[PDB]
Amino acid sequence: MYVKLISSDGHEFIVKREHALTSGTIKAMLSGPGQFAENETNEVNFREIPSHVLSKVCMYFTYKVRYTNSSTEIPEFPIAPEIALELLMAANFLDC
Amino acid sequence: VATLQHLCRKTVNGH
Amino acid sequence: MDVFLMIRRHKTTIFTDAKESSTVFELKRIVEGILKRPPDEQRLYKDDQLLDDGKTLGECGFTSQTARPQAPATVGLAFRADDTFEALCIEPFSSPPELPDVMKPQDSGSSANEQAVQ
Repeated sequence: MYVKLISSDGHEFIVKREHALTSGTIKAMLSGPGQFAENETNEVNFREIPSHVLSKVCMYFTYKVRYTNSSTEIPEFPIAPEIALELLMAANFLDC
Repeated sequence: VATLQHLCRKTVNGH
Repeated sequence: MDVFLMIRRHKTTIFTDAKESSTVFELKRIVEGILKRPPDEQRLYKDDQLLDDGKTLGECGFTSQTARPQAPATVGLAFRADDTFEALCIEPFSSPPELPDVMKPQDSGSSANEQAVQ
């Protein structure tokens, strides 16, 4: 199972359900209490997250999955004046 | 392991 | 034993997961779910080359060194029908600040337009 994430830029990225389950909100969307359109299933839509940012946090979506049962190294994502600012509200908006 | 929400605060909190 | 694979498509990239001993045929099913393409009018490319479904990720080129949480594997998917193509050229999403998949110089190309696809 996997889900697709769209950025306000137009880029698209799909992460396995469990891989996307690291968002806390993307997993609830796969079946959220909403109507069902003839199409658009297991997908995510961020009107406030660029493609480079949805992929940045997404890396932790998969890194956290194999690190949830590790507890030994768990490094830290690089942050600088160029990328990370959008993750402020986007990274936090995607639960943990 | 934490999501990107915590890593993003590292720069805003320190940087 | 385990290996992370990914399909490449312009602006469209799907994160696919499978076992190194799974079967290129299993990964193909994800395409029929995302791009809806069967093992006929679709081609795969691995490492600037063509992916072969006659071998597995380990017997093809992936094992646990070219696909994982540290280094994932990307495959190019293109459909050939009469005279059409898709993968071959993977259009990288927006990443002008960092994540330079390559030596993208970007000397000039923005306020001048160039052919433009439509």
